Amino acid sequence: SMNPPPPETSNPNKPKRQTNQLQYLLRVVLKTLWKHQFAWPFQQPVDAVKLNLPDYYKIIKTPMDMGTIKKRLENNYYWNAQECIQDFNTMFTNCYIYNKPGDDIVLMAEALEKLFLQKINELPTEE
Ligand SMILES: CCn1c2c(c(=O)[nH]c1=O)[C@H](c1ccc(C)cc1)C1=C(COC1=O)N2
Repeated sequence: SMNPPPPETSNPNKPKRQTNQLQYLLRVVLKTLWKHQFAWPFQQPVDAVKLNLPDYYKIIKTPMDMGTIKKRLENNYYWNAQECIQDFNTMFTNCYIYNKPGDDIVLMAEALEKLFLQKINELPTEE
Protein backbone atom coordinates (compact mmCIF):
# COMPACT_ATOMS: atom_id res chain seq x y z
CA SER A 1 0.00 0.00 0.00
CA MET A 2 0.82 3.66 -0.54
CA ASN A 3 0.93 6.11 2.29
CA PRO A 4 -2.15 8.26 2.80
CA PRO A 5 -1.99 11.98 2.28
CA PRO A 6 -0.73 13.65 5.47
CA PRO A 7 -3.07 15.60 7.76
CA GLU A 8 -3.76 19.08 6.51
CA THR A 9 -1.66 21.85 8.03
CA SER A 10 -3.38 24.82 6.38
CA ASN A 11 -6.90 25.48 5.19
CA PRO A 12 -8.17 28.80 3.84
CA ASN A 13 -11.76 27.91 4.82
CA LYS A 14 -10.83 27.26 8.51
CA PRO A 15 -10.81 30.31 10.78
CA LYS A 16 -7.47 31.00 12.48
CA ARG A 17 -6.13 33.07 15.32
CA GLN A 18 -3.22 33.54 17.67
CA THR A 19 -3.67 33.21 21.42
CA ASN A 20 -1.17 33.32 24.27
CA GLN A 21 -1.94 29.65 24.91
CA LEU A 22 -1.22 28.61 21.32
CA GLN A 23 1.95 30.69 21.44
CA TYR A 24 2.97 28.81 24.57
CA LEU A 25 2.22 25.48 22.88
CA LEU A 26 4.64 26.41 20.09
CA ARG A 27 7.41 28.19 22.03
CA VAL A 28 7.47 25.95 25.13
CA VAL A 29 5.51 22.71 24.78
CA LEU A 30 6.34 21.74 21.19
CA LYS A 31 9.86 23.14 21.50
CA THR A 32 10.55 20.99 24.55
CA LEU A 33 9.15 17.75 23.07
CA TRP A 34 10.57 18.35 19.59
CA LYS A 35 14.14 18.54 20.85
CA HIS A 36 13.84 15.60 23.24
CA GLN A 37 16.03 12.55 22.54
CA PHE A 38 12.89 10.44 21.99
CA ALA A 39 11.16 12.85 19.58
CA TRP A 40 12.44 11.50 16.28
CA PRO A 41 9.79 8.81 15.55
CA PHE A 42 7.16 11.46 16.10
CA GLN A 43 8.64 14.34 14.07
CA GLN A 44 6.84 13.45 10.82
CA PRO A 45 3.88 11.44 9.55
CA VAL A 46 4.42 7.70 9.81
CA ASP A 47 5.99 6.53 6.54
CA ALA A 48 4.56 3.06 6.55
CA VAL A 49 6.03 2.36 3.11
CA LYS A 50 9.64 3.13 3.98
CA LEU A 51 9.36 1.66 7.45
CA ASN A 52 7.76 -1.53 6.17
CA LEU A 53 4.52 -1.59 8.18
CA PRO A 54 1.88 -2.59 5.60
CA ASP A 55 -0.84 -2.65 8.29
CA TYR A 56 -0.16 0.74 9.93
CA TYR A 57 -2.92 2.66 8.15
CA LYS A 58 -5.31 -0.30 8.20
CA ILE A 59 -5.07 -0.03 12.01
CA ILE A 60 -4.51 3.69 12.59
CA LYS A 61 -7.21 5.79 10.91
CA THR A 62 -6.41 8.91 12.95
CA PRO A 63 -2.75 9.60 12.19
CA MET A 64 -1.05 12.52 13.86
CA ASP A 65 2.56 13.58 14.49
CA MET A 66 4.61 16.51 15.84
CA GLY A 67 5.73 17.57 12.35
CA THR A 68 2.10 18.19 11.50
CA ILE A 69 1.47 19.87 14.86
CA LYS A 70 4.53 22.09 14.36
CA LYS A 71 3.26 23.24 10.96
CA ARG A 72 -0.29 23.77 12.28
CA LEU A 73 1.12 25.99 15.04
CA GLU A 74 3.49 27.90 12.73
CA ASN A 75 0.70 28.37 10.17
CA ASN A 76 -1.76 29.52 12.87
CA TYR A 77 -4.06 26.70 11.71
CA TYR A 78 -5.71 26.30 15.10
CA TRP A 79 -8.42 28.36 16.73
CA ASN A 80 -7.90 27.06 20.22
CA ALA A 81 -5.37 25.33 22.32
CA GLN A 82 -7.61 22.30 22.85
CA GLU A 83 -7.33 21.44 19.16
CA CYS A 84 -3.57 21.25 19.55
CA ILE A 85 -3.63 19.34 22.83
CA GLN A 86 -6.01 16.85 21.17
CA ASP A 87 -3.53 16.36 18.31
CA PHE A 88 -0.73 15.48 20.77
CA ASN A 89 -3.04 13.05 22.57
CA THR A 90 -4.06 11.40 19.29
CA MET A 91 -0.38 10.95 18.42
CA PHE A 92 0.36 9.21 21.72
CA THR A 93 -2.78 7.07 21.54
CA ASN A 94 -1.90 5.85 18.03
CA CYS A 95 1.45 4.64 19.36
CA TYR A 96 -0.16 2.81 22.26
CA ILE A 97 -2.69 1.13 19.96
CA TYR A 98 -0.37 0.07 17.13
CA ASN A 99 2.56 -1.12 19.26
CA LYS A 100 2.83 -3.71 22.03
CA PRO A 101 2.96 -2.56 25.66
CA GLY A 102 6.56 -2.60 26.79
CA ASP A 103 7.94 -1.99 23.27
CA ASP A 104 10.72 0.59 23.34
CA ILE A 105 8.72 3.01 21.19
CA VAL A 106 5.87 2.84 23.74
CA LEU A 107 8.31 3.69 26.53
CA MET A 108 9.53 6.61 24.39
CA ALA A 109 6.00 7.86 23.86
CA GLU A 110 5.22 7.50 27.57
CA ALA A 111 8.25 9.63 28.47
CA LEU A 112 7.22 12.30 25.98
CA GLU A 113 3.61 12.20 27.19
CA LYS A 114 4.69 12.60 30.84
CA LEU A 115 6.62 15.73 29.83
CA PHE A 116 3.73 16.94 27.71
CA LEU A 117 1.24 16.71 30.57
CA GLN A 118 3.58 18.60 32.89
CA LYS A 119 3.96 21.42 30.41
CA ILE A 120 0.23 21.78 29.74
CA ASN A 121 -0.38 22.17 33.49
CA GLU A 122 1.71 25.30 33.03
CA LEU A 123 -0.54 26.72 30.29
CA PRO A 124 -0.97 30.45 30.85
CA THR A 125 -4.35 32.09 31.33
CA GLU A 126 -5.98 33.44 28.16
CA GLU A 127 -5.46 37.19 27.76
C1 LIG B 1 5.56 6.39 15.41
C2 LIG B 1 5.50 5.30 14.33
N1 LIG B 1 6.23 4.09 14.65
C3 LIG B 1 7.56 3.91 14.30
C4 LIG B 1 8.24 2.69 14.59
C5 LIG B 1 7.49 1.69 15.28
O1 LIG B 1 7.97 0.57 15.60
N2 LIG B 1 6.19 1.91 15.60
C6 LIG B 1 5.56 3.08 15.30
O2 LIG B 1 4.36 3.19 15.66
C7 LIG B 1 9.71 2.54 14.25
C8 LIG B 1 10.51 2.46 15.52
C9 LIG B 1 11.12 1.28 15.98
C10 LIG B 1 11.85 1.26 17.19
C11 LIG B 1 11.99 2.43 17.96
C12 LIG B 1 12.76 2.39 19.22
C13 LIG B 1 11.38 3.61 17.51
C14 LIG B 1 10.65 3.62 16.32
C15 LIG B 1 10.26 3.68 13.51
C16 LIG B 1 9.54 4.78 13.27
C17 LIG B 1 10.27 5.74 12.49
O3 LIG B 1 11.55 5.11 12.40
C18 LIG B 1 11.51 3.87 12.93
O4 LIG B 1 12.49 3.07 12.87
N3 LIG B 1 8.25 4.90 13.65
